[PDB]
Amino acid sequence: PSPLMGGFGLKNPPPQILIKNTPVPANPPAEFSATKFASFITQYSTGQVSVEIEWELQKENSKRWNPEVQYTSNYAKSANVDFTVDNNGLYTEPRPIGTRYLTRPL
Amino acid sequence: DGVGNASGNWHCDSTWLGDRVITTSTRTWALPTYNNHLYKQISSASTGASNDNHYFGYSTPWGYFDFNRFHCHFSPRDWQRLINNNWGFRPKRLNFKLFNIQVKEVTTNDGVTTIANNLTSTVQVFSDSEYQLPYVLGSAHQGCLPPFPADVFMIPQYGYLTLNNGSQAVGRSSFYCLEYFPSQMLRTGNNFTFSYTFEEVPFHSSYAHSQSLDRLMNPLIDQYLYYLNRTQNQSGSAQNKDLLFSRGSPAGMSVQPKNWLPGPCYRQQRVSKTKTDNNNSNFTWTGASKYNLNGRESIINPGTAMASHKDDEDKFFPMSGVMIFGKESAGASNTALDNVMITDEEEIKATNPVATERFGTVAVNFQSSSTVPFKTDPATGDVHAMGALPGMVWQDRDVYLQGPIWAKIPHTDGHFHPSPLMGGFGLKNPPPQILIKNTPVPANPPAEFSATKFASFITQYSTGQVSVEIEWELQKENSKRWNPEVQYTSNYAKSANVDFTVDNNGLYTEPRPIGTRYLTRPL
Amino acid sequence: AHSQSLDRLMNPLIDQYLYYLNRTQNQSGSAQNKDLLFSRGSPAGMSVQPKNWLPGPCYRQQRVSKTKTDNNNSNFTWTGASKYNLNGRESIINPGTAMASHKDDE
Repeated sequence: PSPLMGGFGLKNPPPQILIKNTPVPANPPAEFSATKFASFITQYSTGQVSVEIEWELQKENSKRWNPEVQYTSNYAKSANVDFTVDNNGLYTEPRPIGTRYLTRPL
Repeated sequence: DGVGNASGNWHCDSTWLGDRVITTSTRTWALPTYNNHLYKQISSASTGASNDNHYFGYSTPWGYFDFNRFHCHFSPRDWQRLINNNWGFRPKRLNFKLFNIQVKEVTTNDGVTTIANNLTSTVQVFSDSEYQLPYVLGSAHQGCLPPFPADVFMIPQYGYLTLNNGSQAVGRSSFYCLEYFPSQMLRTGNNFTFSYTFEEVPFHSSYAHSQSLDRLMNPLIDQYLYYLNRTQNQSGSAQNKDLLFSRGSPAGMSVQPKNWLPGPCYRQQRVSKTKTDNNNSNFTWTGASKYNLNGRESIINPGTAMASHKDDEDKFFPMSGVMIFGKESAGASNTALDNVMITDEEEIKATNPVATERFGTVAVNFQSSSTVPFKTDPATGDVHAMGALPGMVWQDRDVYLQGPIWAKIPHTDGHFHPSPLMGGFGLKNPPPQILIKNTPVPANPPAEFSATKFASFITQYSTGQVSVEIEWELQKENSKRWNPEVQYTSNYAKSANVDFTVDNNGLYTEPRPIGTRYLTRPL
Repeated sequence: AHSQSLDRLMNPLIDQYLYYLNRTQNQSGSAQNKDLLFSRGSPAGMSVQPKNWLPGPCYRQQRVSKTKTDNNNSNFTWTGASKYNLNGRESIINPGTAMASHKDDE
């Protein structure tokens, strides 16, 4: 049961955190009406969210002699730096980065 | 506890223990200002009603909290879980909480409306724990917590009726100022709590009977009791009288001596759900069972707990003997049979008379032979209203997910079997009324003093959250029945919508009324 | 005494959620066709609202006027009276069930 998109398949994954604004009704009528409220005060909310994950690592223990393939930035004069913002303030990721760079015997 | 600190959380849940179920419901309410903070005297004098519809009473500026329907507490799934598995149930205790109060000021200028927060305004809340006020709960009124937890509801206005002589009052007509009570004043950081314990009420019966009352005998063994079978000769060649006695046998079960009687009856008029078979007249008032009280008539509606119809007669219902719930998109007046849901009391045919038929026949004369050469044939008459006789047994009306839970038993000298006729639990001390109103905030007073009472107020309403938690005691089935029971089930079929859900417009609907009597037990 | 009547125990401002059969004929009146029209329990018609309780038991008595001219010209204190049969001999109820002596203005 490993997900086909990649990642960790969990029987009990991190649960969903669900959030909503509590409805605030607008001015009710002077006389009672059993029809459910449809007029609400229009509002939104803003805030800060923090997520902290501890990850366990499994270190390489290789006896390989020659140097390994590593993920590296390209050294060259470029109009922009990779994984940065442009002059308009837009953060971009130039390429997808995988994980499989170190090697081990089969 | 402050402006920026919430005074409560959303508690909407249902916990099933072994013999208890605890249902919690939170809803969002809006309370307006009623009557411009005035107490008003209301009557029928301007209405010009009939003598039967005359009334006198008072309208208060207060609203009240109502959670006297079963769907305020049970989801349809929880109701199905209860009724498919329990032989009975009753309420044990409740907690009421009022929290997250927000008072809003409203100003309309040039047609545009501004709403602001009024951080220093209060709502007055009190519980009428000593039952010193007229109890208007238990009359099946609108304004309860909505069945769907996402719905926001308006709080209904409080008003009562007092003794009236037509549209006029009498000396013993009472007036109640609700400001003459101790109230808790709540600003936006305050909350209100209240606990209540139910009295020991009998379990409501979530079962039908597997036996009928006239079928309680062994069908294989005869009786040792005899009955008069013939008063004429059986041969028939002559037509002579006789006194022939037979033994109670399984061949004739209708004539066997028995130990008990069916419950009391008060006959209703029979109306067909197919309109072509009904008489071409109105007769909803002229042909209806009604009672006389102080000179004005009142429809029984629904009165004695009786079977709606016989076997193979589902097309008929008593004219005012059934609880009728309206579907959404049902008008207030003269709506259609398609827009209403008529309940059925088919499960209590085992012990209760059918609502549209007589209790039975009774002898009305003395039979005699010619001599006094005036022979008197025996004569019977139909018994249409039968009061309680010793040996009578009956079942009460069923409760429904959309129906009332309890009713206050009137404080009278006598009452017979004080179970409410709409169904539910009759309580001498029911859950008290929680009454709430916005404290009036006067507008700008004049520079010079005036003793005339204030009439200019700052227009405002309030909103908040209300939580009700009820613990219910369950009475589990202990059946030894072999074959499977009848259960309430969802229909498995491709349908445009799912039952007891919202539609594409967001409107929660309940397709049908659900009773309780699905499991069975022997009579 | 009671400050409320048994048929007047409702809130006079709020409607009911219970319906009753109001008409079995068409309301328009241009035709005289049958129908099944249901109305909601409302403060306008309080006599037809579903209710929870019933008035006490009754055993009707004969009505005598304190003004003797309005009474029938006969004795009828024994022939027209509510009485019960016990072992073949009749006994006047007197006073029997606890009921109101008269109506309003009577």
